[PDB]
Amino acid sequence: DQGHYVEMHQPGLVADHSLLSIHSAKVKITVPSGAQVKYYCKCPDVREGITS
Amino acid sequence: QIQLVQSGREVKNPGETVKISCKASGYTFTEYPMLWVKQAPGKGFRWMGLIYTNTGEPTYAEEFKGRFVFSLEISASTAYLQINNLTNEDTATYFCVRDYFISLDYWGQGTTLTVSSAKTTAPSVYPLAPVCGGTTGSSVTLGCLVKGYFPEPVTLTWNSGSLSSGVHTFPALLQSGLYTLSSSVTVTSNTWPSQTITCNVAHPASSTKVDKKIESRR
Repeated sequence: DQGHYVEMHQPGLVADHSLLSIHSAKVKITVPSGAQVKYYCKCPDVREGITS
Repeated sequence: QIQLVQSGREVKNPGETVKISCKASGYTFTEYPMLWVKQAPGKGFRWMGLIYTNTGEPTYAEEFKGRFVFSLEISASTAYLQINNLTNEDTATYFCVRDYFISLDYWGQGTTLTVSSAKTTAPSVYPLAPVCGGTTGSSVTLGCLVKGYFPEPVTLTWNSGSLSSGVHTFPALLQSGLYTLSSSVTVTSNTWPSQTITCNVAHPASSTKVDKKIESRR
């Protein structure tokens, strides 16, 4: 079937606070498989997040 | 591999400012920030804060927000501690440290500050040669007495530092308002007085440098 087609472009980001663990005093982010995790906190620290 | 080598120890009268450097070696400066820790004479170890060597943002421990200021000569892999309007109870040793592996993995040597009022007195450097008679063993101990200086620190080497094995340098101690230090060196009895042995002393605060060759008493 091809009689119509709808636009299906990317997802935006999504939340996953299962990532933000704790490094025994600091909040610790991780990554799925090397995916692109977009990161900073209300305080001043790493401001974009394109990381492991 | 990783070496954090710190500046030497200063003396400063109350009210002054000090900039303590920490020169980093072995790692990429930028991926590992710096911890500044104060080990106060009695009290034990205390975290003073951390500096993001990537962005440059410092965190201060609440005890340290104010007179303390972290900065970095990024370019030269140096982090620096500056303590302004020095209070007398800031005498202690400050360590830089690398934060890595969910903690701290390497510590520096320490830079000790002695906040203390006093003028500037150059040291007198005296050779210590063995007793006038005999002194016959398989080895021999010479010495060097660095007496009556202010403030700290002095540096002392033997033969420009080429003679380091068998050396005991004794921590400076305050006596009658002045510091006194001493050092011994032990060499085989064939070395001295056949070969020259020289005490090298520097007192940065007075721009004093003294080279004293140990001579036999007769």
